[PDB]
Amino acid sequence: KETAAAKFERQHMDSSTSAASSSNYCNQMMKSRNLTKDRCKPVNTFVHESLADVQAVCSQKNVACKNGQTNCYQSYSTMSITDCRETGSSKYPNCAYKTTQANKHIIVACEGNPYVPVHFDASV
Ligand SMILES: Cc1cn([C@H]2C[C@H](OP(=O)(O)O)[C@@H](CO)O2)c(=O)[nH]c1=O
Repeated sequence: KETAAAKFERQHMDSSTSAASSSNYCNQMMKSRNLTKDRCKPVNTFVHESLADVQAVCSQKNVACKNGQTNCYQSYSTMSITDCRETGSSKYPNCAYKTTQANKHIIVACEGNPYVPVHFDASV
């Protein structure tokens, strides 16, 4: 039902805050973006930049994805991100996440017309 571009937006964009300011950020966000509905998604990164700035990464440095594909792009500049990772104690339906805020380059895979992000590969 969901398009790949829409799924990327839902899972990875949070332009409403400039950074995670709370250890509970990931618990709240993972739930509100419906990433804990049927299982606990083990890892997920939110990006705190405008949608335009993230879409613009598809015209920046072309690099290999972890899987060997060559439609990945690394941002020229660092971006505000929050990594959310399940803790060792987490068990569905009570998903529990560690929140780690950082400023780093992002790497996304791009596809389509318009050519936009569809997968979050990594941050560096
Ligand atoms: C390593 C890493 C993976 N992931 C993601 C990308 C994926 O979802 P997606 O491909 O929908 O963007 C996923 C594995 O399926 O874990 C992050 O969101 N942040 C990370 O730092």
